Order: sequence, then structure tokens, then C-alpha cells
Amino acid sequence: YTRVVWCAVGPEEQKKCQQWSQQSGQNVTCATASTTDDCIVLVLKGEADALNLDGGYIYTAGKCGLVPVLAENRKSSKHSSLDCVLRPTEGYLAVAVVKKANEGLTWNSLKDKKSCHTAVDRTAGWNIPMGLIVNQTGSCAFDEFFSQSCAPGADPKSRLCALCAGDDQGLDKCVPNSKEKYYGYTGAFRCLAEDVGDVAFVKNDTVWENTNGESTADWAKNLKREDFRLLCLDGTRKPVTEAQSCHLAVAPNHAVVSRSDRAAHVEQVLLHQQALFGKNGKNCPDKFCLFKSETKNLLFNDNTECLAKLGGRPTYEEYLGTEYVTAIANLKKCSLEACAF
Ligand SMILES: *[C@@H]1O[C@H](CO)[C@@H](O[C@@H]2O[C@H](CO)[C@@H](O[C@@H]3O[C@H](CO)[C@@H](O[C@@H]4O[C@H](CO)[C@@H](O[C@@H]5O[C@H](CO)[C@@H](O[C@@H]6O[C@H](CO)[C@@H](O)[C@H](O)[C@@H]6O)[C@H](O)[C@@H]5O)[C@H](O)[C@@H]4O)[C@H](O)[C@@H]3O)[C@H](O)[C@H]2NC(C)=O)[C@H](O)[C@H]1NC(C)=O
Ligand SMILES: *[C@@H]1O[C@H](CO)[C@@H](O[C@@H]2O[C@H](CO)[C@@H](O[C@H]3O[C@H](CO[C@@H]4O[C@H](CO)[C@@H](O)[C@H](O)[C@@H]4O)[C@@H](O[C@@H]4O[C@H](CO)[C@@H](O)[C@H](O)[C@@H]4O)[C@H](O)[C@@H]3O)[C@H](O)[C@H]2NC(C)=O)[C@H](O)[C@H]1NC(C)=O
Ligand SMILES: *[C@@H]1O[C@H](CO)[C@@H](O[C@@H]2O[C@H](CO)[C@@H](O)[C@H](O)[C@H]2NC(C)=O)[C@H](O)[C@H]1NC(C)=O
Ligand SMILES: O[C@H]1[C@H](O)[C@@H](O)[C@H](O)[C@@H](O)[C@H]1O
Ligand SMILES: O[C@H]1[C@H](O)[C@@H](O)[C@H](O)[C@@H](O)[C@H]1O
Ligand SMILES: [Fe+3]
Ligand SMILES: [Zn+2]
Ligand SMILES: [Zn+2]
Repeated sequence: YTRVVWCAVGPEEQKKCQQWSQQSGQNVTCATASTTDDCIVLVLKGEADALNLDGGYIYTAGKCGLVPVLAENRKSSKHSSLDCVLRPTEGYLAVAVVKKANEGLTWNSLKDKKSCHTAVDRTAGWNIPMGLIVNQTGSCAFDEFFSQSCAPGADPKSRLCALCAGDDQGLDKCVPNSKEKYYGYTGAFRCLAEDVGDVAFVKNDTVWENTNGESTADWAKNLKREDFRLLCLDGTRKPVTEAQSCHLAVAPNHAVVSRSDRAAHVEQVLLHQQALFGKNGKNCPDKFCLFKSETKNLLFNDNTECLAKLGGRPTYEEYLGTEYVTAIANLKKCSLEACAF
């Protein structure tokens, strides 16, 4: 066997990867980059093998020839008896979240408010909400819609980064990695929870995992679900229990990608790695758990039950679905058939 070189995005992922490398006995090793885009370039050069990507990034990687290998699979209810690895993925719900106390803020009065985004180019944090906003406003000036934002990956001197905080020292403001205080699902929800923004564009799971004591993190300790509302497209506000009827879209699960010529090798290694360090793995929680990182979703989402085989050997377009692909295509017209690298 050859080793698999995993690509870690930023210093916190690098630390988790190093631990996994040690525990795997160097069956997995680590390369590190500052952004997801740079990790994708590493994979293309053949300097790294794989990383787990949000749907929006799978689109970028796909244009450049990378293929989906295995998908994150979280808890379900349907397909009960079927093993996690073979169970179809269900997809997550992209939602827009506000404080209950911010009364009369609805989908239709979002203009000139403050926004919290997981990162530019990501499914729930960006592509879905901004795609809808462009369509509804007939304008590609989505950078003038919100008064101020935190959208990791945008220009640090623009309004889109105005609310981003950087790291401990206030360095790396708006970098699309976990060094940025408000990056990712948990970061964007924190941006709302601390009332830096009026709205966060996250997924349904984020609200549940960071309220009612599900998170012992300082800022999330006292957060109650009832203090939050979801914004529906029909102009209403619902309790966070109603996400099935009040979401902006269903997103395809985050998935491991690699170069096509390395796909089968990456697959084999990962299946074995999860038997050891996965949810009921030999060595988890005794030595190391691949799918834990204390609420920080490092390398993988913390709610990941397993990585699932795909079936139908999907291309990246099949994986993302024709609905989502055309949504992205239409939005990319603002800022068509190539590879950004
Ligand atoms: C937005 O995000 C949230 C966070 O991701 C989502 O909430 C999460 O939902 C999942 C399920 O989708 C939860 O997992 C469950 O958590 C339970 C409690 O911790 C766990 O323990 C039990 O598991 C049992 C087995 O499932 C459950 O017993 C039954 O299970 C079966 C189906 O498997 C059913 O059987 C029925 O029982 C009926 C009894 O009245 C009977 O009348 C019927 O005839 C039938 O026999 C039944 O459904 C029943 O539940 C038991 O209920 C417990 O759940 C378990 O592991 C389970 O998987 C997460 O815990 C939730 N996360 C959090 C933090 O709350 C939310 O779903 C999502 N929203 C949307 C719309 O997607
Ligand atoms: C922003 O605005 C953009 C412009 O309006 C939006 O893009 C448009 O999005 C539409 C929906 O994704 C595209 O239509 C495509 O899907 C159609 C429906 O597919 C079929 O639907 C029927 C009924 O539900 C099913 O029975 C069937 O199985 C298909 O799923 C397509 O119509 C059909 O396509 C099939 C292809 O196999 C064809 O055989 C049929 O004859 C029939 O024509 C259609 O072809 C499209 O693929 C629009 O094309 C698209 N517009 C543009 C400019 O591309 C965008 O979504 C908006 N953004 C957001 C975030 O919402
Ligand atoms: C590192 O990879 C190797 C190869 O998969 C593993 O070593 C053994 O592989 C052989 C042949 O495939 C199997 O018969 C054994 O099951 C493996 N050894 C054991 C004891 O399980 C090895 O498991 C990997 N090491 C770690 C820690 O991930
Ligand atoms: O596909 C994406 C997208 O086009 C972004 O606008 C660009 O900043 C990224 O580098 C690219 O990978
Ligand atoms: O249309 C289907 C669907 O998108 C599945 O998720 C994928 O696994 C299949 O390969 C594809 O044919
Ligand atoms: Fe996502
Ligand atoms: Zn829906
Ligand atoms: Zn196919």
C-alpha cells in the first residue's frame, strides 16, 4: 500500500491531522494549506491525495477533474437496518437563523441588515442564500445587499468582511479557515449568537448542536433554542423545530474528493481508517476519534456517523444534482466551462 496524504485547511485541522497520522502509524500523513482552494491545488499537483469538501467546493474541484469518493453520513431514521456505509445520504437543510428578539425581521426585510456566512463559495453559507438574493433582486451587486457581513474569503477591506474578527490577536481577519473566529457553521452561528450579525446562513444541525447544553463552549453554554427563529421563503418566521417546512434548500452532504487516478486507493484506506477511528471503531474513543473535535468540525463534521459509499459511481454533477449545479452556474455569472486554476 501507499500512504494517503490528507490536506488540512489551517493550523487547527493540521493538529488533528497530525494526531490521526500518529495513530494510523503513518498510513495517513498530512499536508497543510491556508485555504480550501489551495488544498485543491495540492491535490491536483499530486502533492496531497484527499480532503472532505462542502458541496460548493466540490463544484470547484469537479471543474478541475476531482471526483467524489465517499460521503459524510449522519444519523437518519429511514433505511433503519442498513449499515451506515451503504445507507443513502439524505442531505442537510440550509436555513437562515435569527434571534426571536429581533421581531419583524423576515426574509423580505433582510436588505441593509447584518449577515453571518460560513464562507464564500459554500452551500448553506453562500451559494444558496446569495443565489436566491440575486434572483429576487435581479442584481449581481450582492455585495451591496447587506450593510455589513462576515463572509470568510471575501476582500478583507470590503463590507463583506467588516464583521469578521480574525484570530486571538485579531490577525487573519476574514481568512476562510478556522483561525477566523466567525468561520464555518459554528463560527457563523456564533456571529449571530453574539449579536454581531442579524442573520446567519447555516444548516439546521448547527442550531441544535450549539443550544440547550449540547455545546459546553463558553459562548454557547447559555443558548436556548426558543431564543431563535428560522426565516422562511414565504415571509414567515418559524420555531427551529419546523426546519422541514422552513428551509432555503436541501444541500448535498460534504464528501471526500480526490484525483480520479487515486480514487480507488483513497477509498480503500478510508474504509479501513473508519473501522479503527470511526463512530464504533476499535480505537475510538479509547485512543482517537476521527469524527470528534469538540464542536469545531475539523476535517469532518462532528455529527458524522460514517463515510458512505456512493453507488451509481456518480460524477461530481450527478453527486451535486442538476438543481444545485445550475443554481451555482447562474450565481457564478455575477463574479462557465473550465476550472478556476
Ligand atoms: C435538524 O438537526 C437536528 C440535529 O442534527 C436533528 O435532530 C436529531 O435527530 C436525530 C434523528 O433524526 C436524533 O437521533 C436520535 O436521538 C435519540 C435521542 O438521543 C437516540 O435515542 C433513541 O433512538 C431510538 C431509535 O431510533 C428512538 O426510538 C425509536 O426509533 C425508531 C426509529 O429508529 C422509531 O420507532 C417508533 O417508536 C414509536 C414510539 O412512540 C412507535 O410508536 C412506532 O411504532 C415506532 O416503533 C421511533 O421514531 C422512536 O424514536 C428514540 O426516539 C431515540 O431517538 C437515537 O439515537 C436517535 O437516532 C438526534 O439525537 C437529534 N439531535 C439532537 C441534538 O437533538 C433534526 O432531526 C434535524 N431536523 C430535520 C428536519 O432534519
Ligand atoms: C436563479 O434563477 C435561475 C434562472 O431562472 C434558476 O435556474 C433555473 O432553474 C431551473 C430549475 O433548476 C432550471 O430548469 C431545469 O429543470 C427543469 C425541470 O426538470 C424536470 O422537472 C420535471 C418536473 O418536476 C421532472 O419530471 C423531470 O424529471 C425533471 O427533473 C428542466 O425541464 C426538463 O428537463 C428535462 C431534462 O432531462 C427535459 O427532458 C424535459 O423536457 C424538461 O425540459 C430544465 O431543462 C432545466 O434543466 C432552469 O433551466 C434554470 N434556468 C437557467 C437560466 O438555467 C436558478 O435555479 C435560480 N437560483 C436559485 C438559487 O434558486
Ligand atoms: C496500515 O495499513 C496496513 C495495510 O492495510 C495494515 O496492516 C495489515 O494489513 C494486512 C494486509 O492487508 C491485514 O491482514 C491486517 O489486518 C493489517 N494489520 C492489522 C494487525 O490489522 C494496518 O492495519 C494499518 N495500520 C494502521 C494502524 O492503520
Ligand atoms: O471557483 C471558485 C470561485 O470562482 C471563486 O470566485 C474564486 O475566488 C475561487 O478561487 C474559485 O476556486
Ligand atoms: O442521479 C443519481 C443520484 O445523483 C445519485 O446520488 C448518484 O449516486 C447516482 O450516480 C446518480 O445517477
Ligand atoms: Fe456545507
Ligand atoms: Zn424543500
Ligand atoms: Zn452516472
